[PDB]
Amino acid sequence: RFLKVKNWETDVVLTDTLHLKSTLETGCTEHICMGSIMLPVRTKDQLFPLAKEFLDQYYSSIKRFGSKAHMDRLEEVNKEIESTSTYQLKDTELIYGAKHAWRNASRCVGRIQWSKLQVFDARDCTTAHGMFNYICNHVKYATNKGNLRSAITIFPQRTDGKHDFRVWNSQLIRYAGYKQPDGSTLGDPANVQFTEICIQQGWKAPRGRFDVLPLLLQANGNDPELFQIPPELVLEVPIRHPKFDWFKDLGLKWYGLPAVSNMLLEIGGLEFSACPFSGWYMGTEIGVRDYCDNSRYNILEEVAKKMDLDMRKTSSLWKDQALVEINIAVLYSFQSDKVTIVDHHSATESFIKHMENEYRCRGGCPADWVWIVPPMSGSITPVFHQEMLNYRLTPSFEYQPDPWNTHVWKG
Amino acid sequence: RFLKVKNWETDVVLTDTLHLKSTLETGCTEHICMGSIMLPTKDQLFPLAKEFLDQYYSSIKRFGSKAHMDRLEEVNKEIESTSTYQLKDTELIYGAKHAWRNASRCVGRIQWSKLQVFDARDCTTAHGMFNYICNHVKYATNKGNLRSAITIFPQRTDGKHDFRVWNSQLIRYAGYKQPDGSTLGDPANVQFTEICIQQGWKAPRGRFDVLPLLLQANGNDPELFQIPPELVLEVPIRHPKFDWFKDLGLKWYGLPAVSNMLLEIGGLEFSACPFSGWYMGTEIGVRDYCDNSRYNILEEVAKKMDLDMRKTSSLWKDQALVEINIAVLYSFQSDKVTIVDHHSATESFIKHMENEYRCRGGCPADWVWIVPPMSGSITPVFHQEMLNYRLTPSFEYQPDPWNTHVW
Ligand code: HEM
Ligand code: HEM
Ligand SMILES: Cc1cc(N)nc(C[C@@H]2CNC[C@@H]2OCCCCCc2cc(F)cc(Cl)c2)c1
Ligand SMILES: Cc1cc(N)nc(C[C@@H]2CNC[C@@H]2OCCCCCc2cc(F)cc(Cl)c2)c1
Ligand SMILES: C[C@H](O)[C@H](O)[C@H]1CNc2nc(N)[nH]c(=O)c2N1
Ligand SMILES: C[C@H](O)[C@H](O)[C@H]1CNc2nc(N)[nH]c(=O)c2N1
Ligand SMILES: [Zn+2]
Repeated sequence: RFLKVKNWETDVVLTDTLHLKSTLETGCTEHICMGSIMLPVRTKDQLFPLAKEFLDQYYSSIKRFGSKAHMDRLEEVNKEIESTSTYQLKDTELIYGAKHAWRNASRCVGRIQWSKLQVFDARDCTTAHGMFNYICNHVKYATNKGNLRSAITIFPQRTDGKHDFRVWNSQLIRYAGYKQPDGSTLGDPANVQFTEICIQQGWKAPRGRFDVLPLLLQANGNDPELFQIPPELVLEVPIRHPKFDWFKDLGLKWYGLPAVSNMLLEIGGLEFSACPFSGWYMGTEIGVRDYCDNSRYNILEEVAKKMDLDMRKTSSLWKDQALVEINIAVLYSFQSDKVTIVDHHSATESFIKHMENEYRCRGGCPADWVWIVPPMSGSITPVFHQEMLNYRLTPSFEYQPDPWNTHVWKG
Repeated sequence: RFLKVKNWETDVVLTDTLHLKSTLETGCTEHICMGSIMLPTKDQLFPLAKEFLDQYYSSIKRFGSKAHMDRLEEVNKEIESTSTYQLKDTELIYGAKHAWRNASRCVGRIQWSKLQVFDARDCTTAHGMFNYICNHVKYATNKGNLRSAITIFPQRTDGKHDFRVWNSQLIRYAGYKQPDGSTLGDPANVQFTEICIQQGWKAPRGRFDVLPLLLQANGNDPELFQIPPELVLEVPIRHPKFDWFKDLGLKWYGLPAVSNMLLEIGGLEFSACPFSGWYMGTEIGVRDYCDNSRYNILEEVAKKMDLDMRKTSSLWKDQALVEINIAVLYSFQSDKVTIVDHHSATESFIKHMENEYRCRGGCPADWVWIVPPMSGSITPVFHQEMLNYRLTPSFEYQPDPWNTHVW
């Protein structure tokens, strides 16, 4: 079958055949679309088909499909599964796997970069201290003094789901949030519950507005342990504005390195429950979401006061006006300090070129429009006008529940 | 089978059951989501009729009554004999209001129950259509204090006697291709403007030429009519701070009036049913003014603002976009033409979703269309999960008439 997508701005029509390789379910049916719902221990039986499917893909990609080396590797994996109940990826398969989970991430606007991903194999890791060390190295390598490089660190796969490696942090670097007795929040409201957990585990919290949280690390199904990332490893940018001299005195800063650590990487049926990855920021993620969401730092009012905008009616568009200035400030600040960042115009434009190339060379590019379109100035970015097909390819990154809800405590 | 939607800014969880009454197909499957695709007999008619009448009699608290059963029989009789049926006025009013209520792409639905319905089922000619449409325009405009209205022309019969308004909106600006290579006026309307010219319209060939109405009755060839200029309320666009803004020569019309959709009530098809409300500001300022395919004026404004257009990262587009939208809102308000901003509309839509979940068990919503084309995440709809599904009565897109019409 063939599915067409149209760009309403350019009239360019594309043809998807890749959706025919999709197997995982979307959440949608013929009667309901769940496109804006945020969220719409294996047995030997199902595993070899997942392995076979993955290895067939890997071997096609290297132009060795049906080779003796392909057949022997199939055979070798087959045996390993019935004997040990699982199997181990070769380094080459792992690298290919992690690259393709990124390539296949339909919510990711930055995928033009997918082939340039530094893979750190951490499958020999055994303890939380071991994990701490791997993560420091990842952070120093990725940061590269502001010339950010994409990377992923891959800890041992799930075995019986009783011995999982997990990073409890949602990102490697994030600020504490503290709910005050008067119901206000100090620091980042998104991180209050995680902060409380750190505190309970024995973290001594400075109680400021931009305290970098400690890593809470679980190895081998064991209870998690606290570690402080060396501060010299955490690159931060103070936020100022090119024209507005009072902007600096808001006291804002942000970290350079966005590093998602709470997702699950699936490759050939195997589950890597600790696979922290990192790239670099698109400015709106900080300027729109982190600073301007009502549930986050919520700084719109203060910025608009200082600009002396007419705040008496929403129709002055004071919020819109302030939002732009904050985002200019974030891009200005990062660029002045030589920390990699991309603006939402440049990123969406690169994404459309990537998407077109993927259609031509791959036969499709699953994309989730709800996530791809930036959270400001949507329709003046070319993605807004681009029709997209969303489907699930493996290898893949998947959401997993927070570990403090599932973890069996040992003490 | 019972489904929850969460608002991630407020943690409010709502439970949707209304979806089980969904009937038509979304485009999506378990394997593929088509959320962002713009367009994804006697036997057939009786179930559709019955489904509607049952919902109508339920709403008036008379389900399974003498009057309910009597009507089901009456309509059944009429279909068996004539192969169609006629709606009572009351049914027609309720049906139209519900087509609006069910419109999953419409942010303005808190208003759904205040809709003036103009029954034009007695209309027979294009001149009559013109009369009805002028009356709708004048009523709806109300000298700038806009009132929602729909005018409903006769229903489809055998399908070769369709009433159609060929225009996409009742009021829209012409678009002309120039020897220059560029486009003068609204590039969205080039094709339609050609059909008007090639039907005989004397085009002023200006930047803001109000198009003639092109009206089709009883499946006949369509005819041209100029809407009395004094009925077309327009707004000159100026900025509260920028003196120079007005010298761009920008204007827009006050009345948004969709005229190319099909109203389906109880299986019956109303192929000519223009309806109108009032604007949310972004529709003019973001889409009409700044779309690359539309009037595309960001470059011009940014220049007058003397912004740094060297690099995308100065956010000069975003700066200019905000000011264009400030100018749109200020102008409409200064000339007292009803308009709503995206903050106020989306805030009203969330209160309306809540009412609909409480009072009806759901509200079908298409997040891709509901979230405004600027400043998405600082409006509350951005953080609101929505379930999209198709309920009847409904408004549906229909092919452009020129492609279909037997000429
Ligand atoms: C190199 C620069 C990158 C940029 C600019 C970028 C951009 C983004 C943005 C803006 C989002 C949505 C975030 C949000 O608004 O909440 C996102 C999502 C995502 N990206 Fe990227 N990305 C980059 C690199 C990567 C890398 C290296 C990976 C993994 C190898 C990755 C995988 C993902 C995944 C799995 C999501 C969905 C996250 C979720 O569901 O929470 N991206 N990307
Ligand atoms: C009262 C003020 C109203 C407001 C502020 C409003 C707002 C909007 C907006 C912003 C859109 C998307 C427009 C676009 O981006 O193209 C829309 C779509 C729509 N609205 Fe409304 N609306 C109003 C009244 C009405 C009325 C009176 C009806 C019908 C009786 C209606 C039915 C529809 C339909 C069917 C769509 C989808 C049109 C399509 O699919 O192209 N609306 N609404
Ligand atoms: C409930 C839920 C499901 C899901 N799949 N993801 C989430 C994550 C939520 C979605 N927005 C805020 C939070 O995202 C933070 C992690 C995603 C950051 C991805 C990202 C990576 C990168 F390298 C650069 C940039 Cl600009 C962004 C939540
Ligand atoms: C191919 C296609 C399908 C479809 N369903 N709608 C369309 C209409 C195109 C899509 N974007 C702009 C254009 O819509 C304009 C007409 C709808 C305006 C609805 C509207 C009514 C109103 F009363 C107030 C406001 Cl702010 C907006 C095209
Ligand atoms: C309910 C809705 O799906 C949700 O708020 C989404 C919308 N789009 C998004 N897009 C991105 N990139 N990140 C997000 O967190 C969200 N949130
Ligand atoms: C490709 C995508 O479906 C298309 O551009 C949509 C996106 N959202 C929209 N939203 C509204 N309100 N109006 C539109 O015309 C569109 N266009
Ligand atoms: Zn869907």
